[PDB]
Amino acid sequence: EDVWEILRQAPPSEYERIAFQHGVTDLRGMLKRLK
Repeated sequence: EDVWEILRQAPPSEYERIAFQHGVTDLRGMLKRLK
């Protein structure tokens, strides 16, 4: 349900669409936590 959780299975093109939906602006930091 979270951005980190969704990013795992979500396409890279929708990483902004998921992040912004949850009010996450630091996608890069989220993707550092992803990998």
